[PDB]
Formats: sequence, structure tokens, C-alpha cells
Amino acid sequence: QDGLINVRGGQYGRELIVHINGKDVAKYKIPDGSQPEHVNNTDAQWLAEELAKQMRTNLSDWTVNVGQGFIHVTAPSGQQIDSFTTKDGYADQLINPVTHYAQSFSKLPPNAPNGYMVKIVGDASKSADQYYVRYDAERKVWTETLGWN
Amino acid sequence: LNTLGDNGALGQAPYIHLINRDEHEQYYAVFTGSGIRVFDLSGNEKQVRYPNGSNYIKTANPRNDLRMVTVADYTFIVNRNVVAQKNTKSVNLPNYNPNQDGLINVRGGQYGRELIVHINGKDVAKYKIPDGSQPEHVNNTDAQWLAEELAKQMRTNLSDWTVNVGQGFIHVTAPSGQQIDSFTTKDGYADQLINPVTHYAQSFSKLPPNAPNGYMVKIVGDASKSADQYYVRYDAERKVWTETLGWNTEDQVLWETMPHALVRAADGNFDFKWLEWSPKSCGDVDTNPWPSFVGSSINDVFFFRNRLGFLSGENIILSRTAKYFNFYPASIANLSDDDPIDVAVSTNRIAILKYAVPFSEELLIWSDEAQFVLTASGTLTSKSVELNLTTQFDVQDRARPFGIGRNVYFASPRSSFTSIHRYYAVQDVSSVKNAEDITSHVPNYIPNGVFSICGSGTENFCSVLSHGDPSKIFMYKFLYLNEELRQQSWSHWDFGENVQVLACQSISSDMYVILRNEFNTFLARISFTKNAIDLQGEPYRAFMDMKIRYTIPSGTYNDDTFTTSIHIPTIYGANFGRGKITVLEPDGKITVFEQPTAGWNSDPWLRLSGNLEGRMVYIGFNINFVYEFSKFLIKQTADDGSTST
Amino acid sequence: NDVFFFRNRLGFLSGENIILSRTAKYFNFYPASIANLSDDDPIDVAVSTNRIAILKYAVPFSEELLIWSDEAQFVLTASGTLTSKSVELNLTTQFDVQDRARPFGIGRNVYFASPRSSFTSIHRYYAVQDVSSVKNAEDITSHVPNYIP
Repeated sequence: QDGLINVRGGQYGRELIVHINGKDVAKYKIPDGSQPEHVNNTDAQWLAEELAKQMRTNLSDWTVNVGQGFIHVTAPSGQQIDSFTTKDGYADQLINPVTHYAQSFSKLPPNAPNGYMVKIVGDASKSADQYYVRYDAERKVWTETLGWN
Repeated sequence: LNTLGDNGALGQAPYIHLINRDEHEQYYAVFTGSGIRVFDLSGNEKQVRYPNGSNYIKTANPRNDLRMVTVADYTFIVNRNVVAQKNTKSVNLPNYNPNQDGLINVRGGQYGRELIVHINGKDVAKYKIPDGSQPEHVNNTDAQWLAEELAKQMRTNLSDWTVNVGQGFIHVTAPSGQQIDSFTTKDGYADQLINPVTHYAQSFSKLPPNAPNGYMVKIVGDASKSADQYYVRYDAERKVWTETLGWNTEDQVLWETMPHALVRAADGNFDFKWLEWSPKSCGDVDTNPWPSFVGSSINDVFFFRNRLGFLSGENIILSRTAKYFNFYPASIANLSDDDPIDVAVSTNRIAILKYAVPFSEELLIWSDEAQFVLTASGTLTSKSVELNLTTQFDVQDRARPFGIGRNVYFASPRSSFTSIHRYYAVQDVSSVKNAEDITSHVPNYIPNGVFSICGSGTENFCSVLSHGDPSKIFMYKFLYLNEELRQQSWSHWDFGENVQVLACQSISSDMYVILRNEFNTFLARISFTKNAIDLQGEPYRAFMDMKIRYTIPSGTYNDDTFTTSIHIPTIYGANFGRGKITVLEPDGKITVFEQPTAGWNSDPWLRLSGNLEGRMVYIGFNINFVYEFSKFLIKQTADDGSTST
Repeated sequence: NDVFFFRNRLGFLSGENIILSRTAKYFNFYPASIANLSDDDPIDVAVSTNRIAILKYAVPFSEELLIWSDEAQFVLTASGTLTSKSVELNLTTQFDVQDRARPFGIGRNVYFASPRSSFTSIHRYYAVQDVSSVKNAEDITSHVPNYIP
């Protein structure tokens, strides 16, 4: 139903693309860097806002919220996210898609909406049992919690 | 109690097991060699359904080939003749070529670096990144632009191949006929820009960040931890790597070749089904081998340390902890104490394991010629499990050893007569067990063919059923005072010459017996009651066999002959062959009927003088009590209890 | 069927299972964490025999905890510290026990009833001298079998 889009920053000449449900809902080409003002367009928050407004126009009834270094995109009650990919051209350092599943605790998004629930799968390095973590916005920590449903 | 059917109702040599869950869940499951007939202890046939067929229970010798283990949750049925087989049809990725597919990670680019990909001896794509002089040269260093630029060159060079651009990677797929033989990429930046990704990775940290949905990678290992090679699969919609079963790997066994279960349904009837055995979920045939029972026959089913256990050949096959139907590890990457245990009994002689006997805070695995104690040093794991030969006593495999109190009774057949032994723990020694022949003074008493050993703890007896003399129930009466056998009484019970005893089990001093004469099969109960009559209104507890309470119906009395003739099959629902018949009236009048020369079946009538219509009577067969004294000779004892004549 | 205490845990007897709570937390029958395994985690294991064994009573006897069924007696131990892995249920004896009357311990002995068809036998459960770990039950009503209805 819900997903996150971390925005760690930008690099010159990199095309920021987010792909949802078979469509490229938002595409932004970062300026080449010739002009001095091009360093203003590499700011993560500016990129997050720029990608969000394109997503809002493409996804009419969806809910798109810009957080601290991330984009919170929520499908309406009827719909859901079926395909969720982001392309940045910088080996996922600029933007990466965040689902409700993470490989490990270190792979959790640095910032998330309050109460965001992530299932930790495991790195297949220790005898592992999958568990759940919830983000505390006012505490800025991830705490193990009961699973959903 | 009831008549179960005709003489052949339960087959020639049925295997009969008592299911005793609660006060209202008492049943016999009779395995006749062609099906299961279930009777409650009142004698009412329940229905046994076969959703998955009855081929598992079809055998010539149910006693030799079928074993029944009942616990609170399940009733397992194992056929000792059926060989467990693996499901060769169920293959994960049935025809998988690791060299068929490949990936090309594109993490970015750097100025002045020549991107080269080399496939099958040819440079299928070559791109020189611009030197960086022009401002737009930073557009040519984008990974997706680089991924697309190489892909179109790959498509032109590799005409029939499939080249797809993913998120930071290039997915190149060979056609069905072809495959990737040489797969190298050159970027000139220490593999930071592009690196080739095959279906093998050194470790988990070396997995590609993004892959197509379901991409399968085998993890070899960093040679830093004791490592077992495992497989991972990428979930595109979840963006995680999960351990999975290897490619070209068979995961399931044929459930029809595996032990079955008998389950009571809601309607009070029973269903004979297979069990849903969990398949292999990780590894391959090498890392996750088939259990030892595969290709062999399971001889026994048991439970130890919250695991399900099998006895197959010389091996003990324990399931995963708390998961009875799973005989495979949860993970191959990591070793868990919960992993299933598959070890063979380790002796210098042939030892096929037939029974698992829980005895004296230990689990004992019994073979024909040897007994083993299944122990573990510390917690029971695959490494910790130990099978130590404790004793070497011959044990008959038809009759499961029977435990009463501190003792386990088993049969050891000889050439002509069966020796019954008591398995016990020696008092002084910490870990020495012993078997004592309790039939040493009667070695030629119980004929060979012992198929049932039973008894009652409350009544302090052990009963042996042998097919050498089917008419007899051999009774071992014992008493224990201060760790001493104060009573050792061997005798037998007889119910008729043509009568055969198929099963007899005790439930708190009530002994429910299945008997079979030459016409019918019966259910009957022996109760060790002190001063209680058996049937309502009886003048006294009459000592008769096949004792029944009968109200004489109308029309039986014939005034032309002045006799009330009752019809024995009307009374019992069954015919009889021989034996004196006694009719007991409530006032105490007894009329005895001798056998007709042809038998009771030829003339199944009891002619009682006068009109007895509407009167309740008590019919039974006279019990022939025999006791022969030993010769009245002078008996002396020594300082000890040893006797002399 | 029964409530008992063992190694600072609350215990239940249900069917053929022993359900021990979390250590020092009697009303918690769930692990504190799924990400990590703790020795304090609750223990839920079944008695492992080839015969039906419904557990009715938990009898503390002779430096051990005895789990009593209608037809068998089990010694609840652990190899080392009592954890989920180390817990063992070992059949020590097979004596018929009435489930209406809880076994009564006096001194070194435990007394219990075993009903017969018409009169009840009372037995004394005790430890044998020579053997390290063999327990026994002796009928103290052997000379009066038809005395207690």
C-alpha cells in the first residue's frame, strides 16, 4: 500500500527517474553543472520536492509527502504499489526505493514517517529469524515491534 | 459385548491396535491386510475413508509389515515393506543452465574510461567515455545512459540474444540453443564502473544491489567461516535476497511411500490419509541430502526431544525440532541445533532397528540382536547424537516390547517355543541394563509366533498372544516388593479349542478381547471386579464365557412340546462351534446344554422346559478351570530361599 | 490441565505439551525479541513417547520436577541451563495414576492412587537406593487391595 523514496542528494548530469505501476511518474535531469546556480538543483530537499510534484500530477488521487531526506508516497484505498523502481544513474546513492522490507538493520532508511513498519529479512550471515521494526519519529530510533496483521 | 462379523471379517492374521485417547475416544484399529476396520470398545463399526487410497496398508502379513504408533496428536501408520521414494517429478527449476543468463552491473562511469563488455570471445560492445572537456560530457557518465548505450551495441552484435536494461544493471540472456561461455567486462577503473555478474557470488556482501525478479545466485563463501554453499533469490517487489532451494533440485518425496496417519473426523468416523511432508526449502542435493530413509523402508516411528523419529535400516532419522513432518534444515547458510538428525547406528555387526523403547529416562533403539541407547552429549544436535550398544539380546520383531512400571517385556523366539524376557536396569551399576528370562522354568510353554505382548500395571500381569496356539492367552502374573519378584506365575487362559484370540488390551483392569471362532468374530471384556455382578439383575456373578443378558422374545414357547426354544444366533448375532452352554435364570435355576455331535451351528437351539417368554436369562459357555498340583514331595530350603526336595 | 513453577518460570500442562513462560515473567509466554535468541525465552515442548500421554500433574520430587500422566511418569530436566533447546522430557516409569487426587508428598515419598475395577490401590513413589536415577512405585495397599473403594 505504501512506499518510501530516500533522496540522499544529487549529482550533475544524472537523470532522476521514479517508476511506479509501469509508468515513469517523475523524471528529472539534474543540470550539467555549468552555471553556478546548478549546485542549488543538487540539494536533496529540492530534488525531493521536484520529484513529488511530478508524482502528484501523474498520480492524481495518490498521496505524496516530502519528509526529511525522503518521499512518502501512499496509494489510495483501492489501489496499491505493484512496481516500484527508482533510477538515478549513480548506483542508487542519490535515490533508492524503500519498501516495507529491508535486508538488515543497517539497510533501514535513515529517516521515515512516524510508525513506519519494516520487516527485516536477514543477511544470511547468522542464524536469523525475521522480525519487524517500527520507526519512532519523536525518538528517531528503530524499535522491534509486533508484526502487522 | 458385540459380534464384529464373520470368521474372515478381520482377515487371517490382523494387526490390531488400541487407540485410547480419553474416556470417550477408545477404539480398535484393525488392519486386516486389505483395509482398516475401526470398532469402538462397545463393538460398533466406525467408517474408515481412504482419500489417498489404501495401497499403503495392503499386505499379506499385517503383523509383520505394519506398525502403529498413537500419540495425543497423531496416529502414525508405517508399512515396513514399502520403500520410501523421492518425487522425481517435482523439480525446482527442472532444467536450469547457470551459464544461460548473466548480469552487467553499471554503477556509473568516469571520464576517459573505455567501457568494454566481452562475450563468447568477442567484444560485443565498446564505449569510450568522453574526456570531460565539454559540459555535456557529464551526461555521458550517467549509469543508465551507459547501460542503455552498451545494451544497444550488445543487441546489434548479439542478434538473437535478449538484452534488457534494469535499475543499474544490464540483463543479457542467451537464446535456448546458445549459452554464455566467456563473460568479462573491462572498464579501466578497478571494476568500479562495470563488473560482470554471473549466477555465483563469493559472499552475500558481493551480491548485486539490483537484479531481475527471481534471479538465482549461489553463494560460494569467503573461506572465513565453516561454510556450506547456499542459494539466494532476489525479490523485485520486496527488494531483498532470500535463501531458497537450489536450481535443478528435487525437493519432495512420494507421500504414498511415506508413513500414513489415521485421523478421527467430526462425524466420529476415521480417515486414512498420507501426511504433508515438508519439502526441501534450501540447498541442493549435495548440501541438503535426502534423508536416509529415502530408498529404504521405515521400520518404526517414534518421538524424541520434540522431534519426530524414523527407524530405517541401520539409521535413525530425526526431524527438525518442533516440526515433525520436516526432515530438512531451515537454512543451509547457517547451522541450527533444530536441524534434523540423520545418523546410523555404529557397530561392527548388522543392526536393523525395529523398535524405539522409552525405558528408564532414556530412549532405547532395539535391533534383532542388539539394543542401543540413543543419547547426546549435552543438547541433542546432529553432532551430539550418540548410539551406544548397551546389550546384545535377541528380540522378536513381531511383538513390540511392552513396558510395565520399571520393566520392559519382549519375546526372544527359539526353534520351537518363545522365550519371554524382562528388560530392566541393573541395581548397582549406573548405566548397565539387563534382560532376565522370566520363562526359564517354562521354556517349552509359549509356542513360537508371539505377535502381541500386553498386560496391566494395575493388575500386575503381562499377557502374551502367540499364533502357535491361538486359543490361549498366556498370562504372566508378577508381584514386586522392595525390588524383589515375590510372585512369578505363568499360566494360560483358554476360551475354546476352535476359538482364536486376535487381540486383548487392558484399560484400568478392564480387558477387552477380540475373539474368533470358526464362524464369527467377537468383542468381549474381562473385568477384574471384586464383588460386582457383570450383568443387570444377575443372581450372582456367573463364571461363563461369552456371557450375555437375554430377554426371551415372544413366540419361542411351543405348547405342543411344552418347551421355550431360544435361537443362539438370535441371542448373539453369531454362530458357535462347540462348548457347554449354561442358561442362568434370575432365581438361580441352571439348565446346561451339551454340545450336539455336529456342533452348535447344526442345531442352534436351546430348549428350555415350560413357558419362559418374557423372562430375562443369562447364557454363557462353561469355563474349564484346571489346576494340577505338583507332586506332594518334601520341600526344604537352605539358609537362602533356594528350595530342595 | 495443571499449573506449576520451574526454574523461575510459570508452567502449564496442556495435552502432551509443557508450556513454560518467560524467565521471571510468569504471564509472558512469548519471547521478548525475535531478532535475538535469549535463554529467558519461553519453553514449549511436547512429551516425546510412542504412546498417548496427557499430562495431569507436576510433582516436585527428589531434586527433580516430575511430570505425571495417566500411564507414565516423566522427569523434566535440562542439559545444563534450562532453555528451549536444553529441555528434556524423559520417561522414568510407567505406572497408572488416578488424575482426581493430586499426588501427595510426605518427606521422601509421594503417594498416589491407582484405581482398579472396584477398589483403589494407593502407591508410594520413591527413589531406589543403589541406582542413580531409577524411581519406583510400591503398592502400600497390597495387603488390603479391597479396602479403599
